[PDB]
Amino acid sequence: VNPTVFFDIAVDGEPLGRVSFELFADKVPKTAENFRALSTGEKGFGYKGSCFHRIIPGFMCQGGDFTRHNGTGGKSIYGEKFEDENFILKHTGPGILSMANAGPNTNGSQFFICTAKTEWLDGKHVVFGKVKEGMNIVEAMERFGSRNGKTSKKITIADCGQLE
Repeated sequence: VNPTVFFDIAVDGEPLGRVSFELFADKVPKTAENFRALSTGEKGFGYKGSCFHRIIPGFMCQGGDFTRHNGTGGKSIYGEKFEDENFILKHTGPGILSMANAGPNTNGSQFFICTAKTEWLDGKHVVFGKVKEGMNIVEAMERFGSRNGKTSKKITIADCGQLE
């Protein structure tokens, strides 16, 4: 019953591949629903065409700022940054999908995909999904990041939506 969504990734406009995610609506419904709705674009805005603006190899790939494209923007589907739903799920290794934020109860649209275990983030960032297929595509993306997070090529969500 948990929804599956996909991102089709491009690198400087060239197709790279598809990453799919299981979203844990059973455990974090409000947080899963935000991401799913942003991924389909059914509210009139969302992830399609946005970039991964911060990528640090061995740590994580961050995206979801579809409004300012640099980590200063993004918005939820709810009309105003939302609460940390719960911290049931932990940052237990590569593939974990988690909400970026600006402190307690400030969730918008930005997220990260872990490429390692990042337990120091437990209790600070709401984990709400996990890569189901295409972790190799995330690994290929990661190689275009750098120590300070700046990417050396433009990493884009060329298309996205819900699978079934």
